[PDB]
Amino acid sequence: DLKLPRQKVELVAPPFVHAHEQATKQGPKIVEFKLTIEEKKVVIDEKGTTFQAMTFNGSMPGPLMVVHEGDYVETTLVNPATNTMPHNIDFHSATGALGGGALTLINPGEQVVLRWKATKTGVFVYHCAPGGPMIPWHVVSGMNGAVMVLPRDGLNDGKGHALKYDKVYYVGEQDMYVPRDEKGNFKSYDSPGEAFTDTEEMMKKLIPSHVVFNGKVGALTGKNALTANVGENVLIVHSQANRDSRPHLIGGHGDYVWETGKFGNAPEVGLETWFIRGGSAGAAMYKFMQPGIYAYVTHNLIEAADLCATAHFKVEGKWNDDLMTQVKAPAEIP
Amino acid sequence: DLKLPRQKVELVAPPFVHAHEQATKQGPKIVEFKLTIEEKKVVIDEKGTTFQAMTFNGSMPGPLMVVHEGDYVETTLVNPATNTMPHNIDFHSATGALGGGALTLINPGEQVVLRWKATKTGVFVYHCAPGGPMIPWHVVSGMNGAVMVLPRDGLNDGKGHALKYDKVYYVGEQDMYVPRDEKGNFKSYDSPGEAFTDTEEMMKKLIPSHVVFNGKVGALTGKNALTANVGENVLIVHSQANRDSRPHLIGGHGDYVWETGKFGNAPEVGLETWFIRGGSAGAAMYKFMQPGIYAYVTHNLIEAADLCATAHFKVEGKWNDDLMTQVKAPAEIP
Amino acid sequence: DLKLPRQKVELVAPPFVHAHEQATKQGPKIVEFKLTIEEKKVVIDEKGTTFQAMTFNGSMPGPLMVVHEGDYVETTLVNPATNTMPHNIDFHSATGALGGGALTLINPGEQVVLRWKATKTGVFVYHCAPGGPMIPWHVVSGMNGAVMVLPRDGLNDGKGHALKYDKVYYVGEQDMYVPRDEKGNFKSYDSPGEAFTDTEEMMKKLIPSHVVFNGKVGALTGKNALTANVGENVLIVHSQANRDSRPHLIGGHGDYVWETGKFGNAPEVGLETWFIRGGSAGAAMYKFMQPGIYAYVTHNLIEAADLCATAHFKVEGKWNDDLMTQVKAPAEIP
Ligand SMILES: OC[C@H]1O[C@@](CO)(O[C@H]2O[C@H](CO)[C@@H](O)[C@H](O)[C@H]2O)[C@@H](O)[C@@H]1O
Ligand SMILES: OC[C@H]1O[C@@](CO)(O[C@H]2O[C@H](CO)[C@@H](O)[C@H](O)[C@H]2O)[C@@H](O)[C@@H]1O
Ligand SMILES: OC[C@H]1O[C@@](CO)(O[C@H]2O[C@H](CO)[C@@H](O)[C@H](O)[C@H]2O)[C@@H](O)[C@@H]1O
Ligand SMILES: O=N[O-]
Ligand SMILES: O=N[O-]
Ligand SMILES: O=N[O-]
Ligand SMILES: [Cu+2]
Ligand SMILES: [Cu+2]
Ligand SMILES: [Cu+2]
Ligand SMILES: [Cu+2]
Ligand SMILES: [Cu+2]
Ligand SMILES: [Cu+2]
Repeated sequence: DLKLPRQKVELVAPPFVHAHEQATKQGPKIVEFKLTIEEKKVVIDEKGTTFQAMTFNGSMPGPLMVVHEGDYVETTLVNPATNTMPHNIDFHSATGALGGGALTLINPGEQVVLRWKATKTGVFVYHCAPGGPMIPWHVVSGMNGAVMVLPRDGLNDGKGHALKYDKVYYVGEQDMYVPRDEKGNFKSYDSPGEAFTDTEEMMKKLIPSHVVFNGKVGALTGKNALTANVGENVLIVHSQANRDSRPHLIGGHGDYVWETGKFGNAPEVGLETWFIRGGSAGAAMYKFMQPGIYAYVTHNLIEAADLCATAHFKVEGKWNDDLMTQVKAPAEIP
Repeated sequence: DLKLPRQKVELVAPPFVHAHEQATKQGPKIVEFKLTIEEKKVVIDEKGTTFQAMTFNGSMPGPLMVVHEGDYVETTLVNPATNTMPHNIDFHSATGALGGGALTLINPGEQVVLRWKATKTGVFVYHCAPGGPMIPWHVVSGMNGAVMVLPRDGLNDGKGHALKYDKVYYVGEQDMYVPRDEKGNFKSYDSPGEAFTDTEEMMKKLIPSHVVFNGKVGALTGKNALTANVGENVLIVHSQANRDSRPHLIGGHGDYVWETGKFGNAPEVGLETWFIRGGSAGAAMYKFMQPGIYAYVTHNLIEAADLCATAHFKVEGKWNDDLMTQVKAPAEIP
Repeated sequence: DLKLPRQKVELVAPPFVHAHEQATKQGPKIVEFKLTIEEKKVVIDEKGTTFQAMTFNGSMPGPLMVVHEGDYVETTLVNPATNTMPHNIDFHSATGALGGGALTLINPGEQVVLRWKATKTGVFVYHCAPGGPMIPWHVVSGMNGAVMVLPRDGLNDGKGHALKYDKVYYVGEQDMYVPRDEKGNFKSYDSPGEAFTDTEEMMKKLIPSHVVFNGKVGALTGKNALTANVGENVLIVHSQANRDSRPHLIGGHGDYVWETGKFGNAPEVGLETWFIRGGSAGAAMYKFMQPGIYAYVTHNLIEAADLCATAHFKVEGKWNDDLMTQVKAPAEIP
């Protein structure tokens, strides 16, 4: 009865984002996505700690979905019979029925199809929300992601100038609550159900054991470092479904930042550190001016260095000695 | 010596707000309020946990006081002889003498009358502040509320368009610190004085046992759900006197949000989640587009689902299938 | 090879700031600063608790450095042979090499000279960042400060009006993690190295034992209270290198606030409480309207009253009874 063109999207695993246009001359479409729920035991640190994860599409965070204002987003959610619990999905971008949660509850072996219209621009969290105490548990187990709703004319700086990014990365931050046993070692469990009681007691004390980007300590380092070149404008979309974060690009800045993540508001300029409110996504863009390694962290440094929340960028290009120079290398005090 | 008309206001218990005009053609007046302090033992959860509360007017939060810019606010504070401690009041809206705290200290059996001029627009916290370690203790025991200072021309969106609300609710969030005994059960006490030592040890660890709206788990649910109709513009004023909050309307948005709560600043538009800094009030307005149940939470979901911080709205009207529709109900995976 | 005038600055201990111009007709210069690292055991509370501090120039926070946009900042960092650890410096104001950290690592007995161009206006954190788990440890041990980069035309309100301050204070907030022994008393250590293991276990639980301004409970009270007069416009620069803060002037307001601390963005007006994101500095200006004592706190009141985070201002001048008056002094309830 809704007669618009349909467009399928192939989702990609974070931190990458599926191909999309920024400004577009296409009119509204129905954009179709499929998410499949996967419950699974995963390793979250280099010491081999395990965790009962629950995920959209097998990843933490779930994939970024990108559409334009006025599109209709049609999502098929699938809960395979290999899963043990009911799940649903709530989009913060959507209007009514608890963001879709009241219409998408599915047992193992079931699927559902929800359509919502993208009336509000920005980046938005989506997450599972099955009811009661299950809501935080599914979220901190990894069932969250984000959706970016672009203006049809693309991003602007609030003073009439277009802002175009050369690439976009999605960094999903996850607070994790892994109980310890009497000796002080992290416990492992055979099922999410068995993890539940001990995990809930710890959750209610509000202190995470780990805070990670892309699901694991070191996920966005080494071979999997983010990349750019001097002169490239990079958009970083950052979500946190449950707890605040304070992103910071070490050696860089946020040239244009939407910290509340909504493109109806002009961005702030020239930030050192920005703030992502728990239950929200934000976006920052930076044009790289210098080559080398940058670290992207939450600037609670204990969380960054000791609990897992650090990514790297490797940037290629030519060093600018006007911006920064070692005048005198380390030497003995005269 | 100040010769203006006087107007008495009858305060009402939150989440309701006393009757007031938005835009007004009245000039400045002296607006007169009375607050009576009540210390009392209250039940804060459905398991029957008790708490030594200290309150303005018998409620947590204290009532919302509404005036216009340039009014003089004259408050009579009364500390009846049935109370055991000295109290005072500090308004964040007021200028000088620690917001009035240095002029309003009263023992049981005493009253005081303070007048302050409302020179700054917005929503503002008020709270008891008797001195030293007593300050946090009285605040987290429930002695806080808010005052809304409207522009004489009412609210605007910062682009010259009037914003008028059809109704306003006041949601006061309270972090509570209830000690546990050796077995792990919540302790009960005979007086606020006796609760003091154990409560202070726990407070300094910074983790609340409960986080509640309107004084109790479930206070704004069931028969006491907030209400609206499709098409109504509702203002939600949210205060937190001690600890940050991240309000979120599940299934809705903040169409216009003053997250720092001050109407000299234009509102932000189209937010999913906003942030109320500890020691502040903010305000968000939303026009309901869909009927059904909405939940208003802090989007730390552990706090929302497990520690008490969830309210409901029941919205009447007609479902809009253009905004959202279940394309295919839950069914077996083909 | 860079041929500009050189200007030496003599740094002063916080909360004071070295002499500088707001608006200037000078062109770019190379401004030269020297920081000397001092590791030392210090007393942080009135009960005599000690702490293994690590500092720039012997103070917590390190001194505020003030320059103008387009200046080149040339810093000599000195790590004397009396220190035990390597140190470096990272400026959030600077571009490349992890803010300078990758170019400034020095062992005891060494110095280094870094130059960076001040391309972004605002207030910015600087801090030590030696690598890995050392990063949070050096920061929460006291190795942080701030640098203010002014526009050449001085500050403005975003509507074309100049904002000039009559004085500026720098308040550095420090979260400290002091372990307790079995009896429940704070432990003392002989070296930062020996403090490391116990301090790290406590840090990772994320709850500070103390939160202080200027290095010590009560540092900015009594004889060392901040001062102003009625009619004076005072700028307060506030930094927090690791953990969020929510500054509030009790009895006053923030007339003009840059809470993200960056002068490319217009200030917000008329705030009660503002928010400093961990890893950032912000700035607020207020014109005092009333004499007397004001307290400047973080409005987590437990932190303010019980953990150390309270400063005082003593303001001289004439009381304005129009703004506030005690109509009726405390008296028996009729
Ligand atoms: O960046 C958004 C900000 O820019 C303004 C102009 O100052 O409006 C621009 O962006 C709007 C939303 O994308 C466009 O609809 C408008 O046409 C464009 O000028 C502000 O209104 C807005 O807050
Ligand atoms: O919403 C406040 C915001 O709007 C502006 C206009 O952009 O001013 C409007 O609101 C002021 C405060 O209410 C009024 O005094 C003014 O007349 C009206 O245009 C901004 O100045 C202000 O930040
Ligand atoms: O306060 C900064 C804010 O003011 C505006 C004008 O609204 O620009 C002013 O400040 C700029 C940065 O200092 C100046 O370069 C400009 O000349 C001056 O009008 C905004 O553009 C800015 O966000
Ligand atoms: O070893 N169990 O707590
Ligand atoms: O039972 N008292 O801790
Ligand atoms: O007394 N040592 O924990
Ligand atoms: Cu789920
Ligand atoms: Cu949500
Ligand atoms: Cu009191
Ligand atoms: Cu206060
Ligand atoms: Cu160091
Ligand atoms: Cu840093």
